[PDB]
Amino acid sequence: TGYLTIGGQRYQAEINDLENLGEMGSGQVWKMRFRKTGHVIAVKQMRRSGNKEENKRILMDLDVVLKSHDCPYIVQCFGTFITNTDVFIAMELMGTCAEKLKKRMQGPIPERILGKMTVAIVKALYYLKEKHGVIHRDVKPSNILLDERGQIKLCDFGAGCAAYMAPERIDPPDPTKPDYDIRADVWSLGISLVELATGQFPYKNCKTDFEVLTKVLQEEPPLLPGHMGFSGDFQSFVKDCLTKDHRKRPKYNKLLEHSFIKRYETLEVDVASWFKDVMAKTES
Ligand SMILES: *CCC(=O)N1CC[C@H](Nc2nccc(Oc3cc(C(=O)Nc4ccc(CN5CCN(CC)CC5)c(C(F)(F)F)c4)ccc3C)n2)C1
Repeated sequence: TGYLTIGGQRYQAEINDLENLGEMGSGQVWKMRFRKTGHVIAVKQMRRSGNKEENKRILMDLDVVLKSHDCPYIVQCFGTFITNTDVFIAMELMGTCAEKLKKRMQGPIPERILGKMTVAIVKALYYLKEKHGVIHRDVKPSNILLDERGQIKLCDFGAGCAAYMAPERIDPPDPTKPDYDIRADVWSLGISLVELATGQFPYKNCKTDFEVLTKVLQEEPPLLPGHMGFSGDFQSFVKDCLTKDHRKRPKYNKLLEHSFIKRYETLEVDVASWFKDVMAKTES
């Protein structure tokens, strides 16, 4: 009926072996308890479509995550249940995402955390490209998961305004070869880092979608501000990510040589204590 693979063991399981502990999203996501082991997991319910080429597209995506167990920086999938109407996708529970951390913080996430985040997300994206030939296409804070153990992982969860699309994805310069590649995700990462480092959307004061898309195309990229004490290597990293000319934008292997990443690979940062200190903080 469905198989859950948890901790090297494959359990036969039915949809009723899952006890519902409530919703986590707002497609629908539930916190559930697998009755056989007691594990508390995250489960996404999606409607299946009548288009069997679209069902194939989404199962191909999940196939990738199912085979991404050897990447420490990609959220773990335990398996799926398929009915006529629905696909249930079961994952390790991560406590929250960087989008919800920002709203709880009401302000910036510190650089030492974003440094660790950056190492994890770049390595996850690189892994997806190198091992599975796959581009994420939707890098943004709501797809960056954090937990109590200090892990940071890439997922796909499903005035001022959000916009994460690279210029070449908004408006391809070559109509003959219109496909954006991995550098579009590099840009999205840059935008995500600026948003999380500042606590504010980088593109500000926008009336319409057409205005916002227009801003990305003609404005200078919004870099980290220079008055907030950000390290030179962090500013350089973000600026390299937010190169408008995609032909000049670094690929992942180049980003993995950047000083910012090298520094945060080996620096001890207690993300777990910070995360907990954040969740337990009683000053408003
Ligand atoms: C902001 C989020 C939030 O509020 N919360 C609250 C708590 C919740 N925790 C949690 N923990 C684990 C999982 C989860 O949500 C889910 C996520 C997935 C999931 O990540 N699915 C996938 C699917 C596909 C991919 C890879 N694709 C490659 C192709 N491209 C397009 C071409 C798309 C991506 C991935 C990836 F990237 F590899 F990781 C992930 C599934 C189910 C659930 C429940 N929430 C977070």
